[PDB]
Amino acid sequence: MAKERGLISPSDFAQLQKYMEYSTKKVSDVLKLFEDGEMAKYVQGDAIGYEGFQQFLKIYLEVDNVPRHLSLALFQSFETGHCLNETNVTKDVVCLNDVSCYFSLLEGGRPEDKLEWS
Repeated sequence: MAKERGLISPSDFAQLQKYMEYSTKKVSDVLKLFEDGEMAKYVQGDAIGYEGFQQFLKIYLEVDNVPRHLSLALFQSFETGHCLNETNVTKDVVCLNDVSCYFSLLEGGRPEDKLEWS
């Protein structure tokens, strides 16, 4: 596992790290929450918006308030929804499976199928 190529500094990883360090929950646990759970009230099919994502960090880190700073670097990590012929970047959703993968690395690393940005 010799990847890496410049990602969220040790500042964001530290926060989330130190955060999950004390926590023992699972991303797959919160995932279902947003799937069938109540958190699914702010999910658009298989993609969730930015705001709705906030709740994730809430339950995820079981925090009572997550920093927008990290939330910003959080979304930047993984996104989706663009076009080289459209000036409407409204209601931006993101794949959970994608975030679930990235996050899976934090806790450890659960492979299954890597993506490709050809």
